[PDB]
Amino acid sequence: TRSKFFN
Amino acid sequence: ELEDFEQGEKYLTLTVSKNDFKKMEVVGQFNLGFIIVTRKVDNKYDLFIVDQHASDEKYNFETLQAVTVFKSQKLIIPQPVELSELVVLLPVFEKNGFKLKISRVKLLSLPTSKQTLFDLGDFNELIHLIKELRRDNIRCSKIRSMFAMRACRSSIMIGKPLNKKTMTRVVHNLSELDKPWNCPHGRPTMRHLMELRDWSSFSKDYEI
Amino acid sequence: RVNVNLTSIKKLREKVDDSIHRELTDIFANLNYVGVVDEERRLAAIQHDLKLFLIDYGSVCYELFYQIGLTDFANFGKINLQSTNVSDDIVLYNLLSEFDELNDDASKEKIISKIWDMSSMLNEYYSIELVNDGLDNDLKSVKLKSLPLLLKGYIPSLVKLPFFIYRLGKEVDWEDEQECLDGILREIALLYIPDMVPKVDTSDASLSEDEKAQFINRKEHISSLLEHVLFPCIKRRFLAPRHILKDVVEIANLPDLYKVFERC
Ligand SMILES: [Mg+2]
Ligand SMILES: [Zn+2]
Ligand SMILES: [Zn+2]
Repeated sequence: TRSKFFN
Repeated sequence: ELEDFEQGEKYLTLTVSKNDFKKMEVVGQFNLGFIIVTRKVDNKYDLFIVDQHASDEKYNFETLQAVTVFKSQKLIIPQPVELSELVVLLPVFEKNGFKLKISRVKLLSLPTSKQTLFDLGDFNELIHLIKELRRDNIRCSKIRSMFAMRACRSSIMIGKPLNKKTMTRVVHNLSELDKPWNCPHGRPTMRHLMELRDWSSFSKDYEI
Repeated sequence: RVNVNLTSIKKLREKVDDSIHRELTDIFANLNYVGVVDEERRLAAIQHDLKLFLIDYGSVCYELFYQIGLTDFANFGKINLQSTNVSDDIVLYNLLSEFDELNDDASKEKIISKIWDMSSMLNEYYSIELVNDGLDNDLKSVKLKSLPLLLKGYIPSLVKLPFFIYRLGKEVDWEDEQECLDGILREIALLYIPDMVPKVDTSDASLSEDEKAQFINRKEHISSLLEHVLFPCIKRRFLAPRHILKDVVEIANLPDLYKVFERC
């Protein structure tokens, strides 16, 4: 998955 | 292979002074038989490896050689001796159990032990041993051998775990002796491991 | 407990797995700790079987703390940095003042601004907790409240805190998830390495009495740290990367030593 903090 | 042994003792005579020992630091104990030490003085930084038994022994031995007054047997009828050499006969004789009355020499006491016999050949051996500097610590081979065994038996054993305090005493004690490269049996006390001159260690944590 | 479903952490964990040196790892797994050689250059001596090694523990702790950081990511304990003494607080602006090249309030404020905007994640993922004592926009009042607790029985020295903040604000690539994450773990690992203790001359009568017992105390604290906390951890979990072979050096071997050192 990907991090919410990097969008 | 003995050339590698020779160059080690040769290196020590030049690289290590009496004061150098007082400034040596104990790293730790290696394989329960060695003391690893650092020596940083001036631009010189080196590691040395010290044998815990042999180095403790060389100290105890040299102490016995210098301080011990050997026990003598007060003779029943004094024995005379002829020399030349007469000027050599020093209170090094009294230390070796030879009490005298002074060719007209008079032997009042002869050294004694429950494990060996002493004779005139030992008195003459000590007379010749002075011919070969410090003369106050000179001992006839019979006495020397006994002190070498006394030291060996009483000294720190290999396999004995040692703490910093003890290891520090053992190393620093070597500064009191002259060229303490070997134990009385001829075994090395210490040897140079490596020089720490250019070791460019990790420094990323202080870099910007 | 939190499972790291993240794709970034896995790539970094795989990268560690790909660099593992089997033989060098066995050397650390079975180390017999000898002692500290140099507290300045950070050299320690270890025994492995028949050999005596000189290790650069600056380099080993770096990979060790990096590895711990990778494993406990998003599940770190905290080192609570605040006391009842408010004057003992760690102000980021105050730390950046150690850098003369940050010659203007704005340049120090630039660094604190990035760090501060990312405080939600820095806290969540790394246990690096930043707080603001006044109004939200007062960067000069931004404080470090907690740090991650990487090893039980270990509290890092805070002497390197200025570098930690400066590098977090200038070296970390905040734009790329993986590079950012790797970067923070590297900064935590760098801060956590025991300090370099410069050599002080105990024989010099010119140097003060108070400076002596203080060097002796720093010398003792590292020897105790390495012996009781660090090396036991290194021995238990350290995976040696191949790039560390230059940092481990054989200095002596028992077969060779026993040809010179002989029984009486
Ligand atoms: Mg092994
Ligand atoms: Zn012996
Ligand atoms: Zn001996």
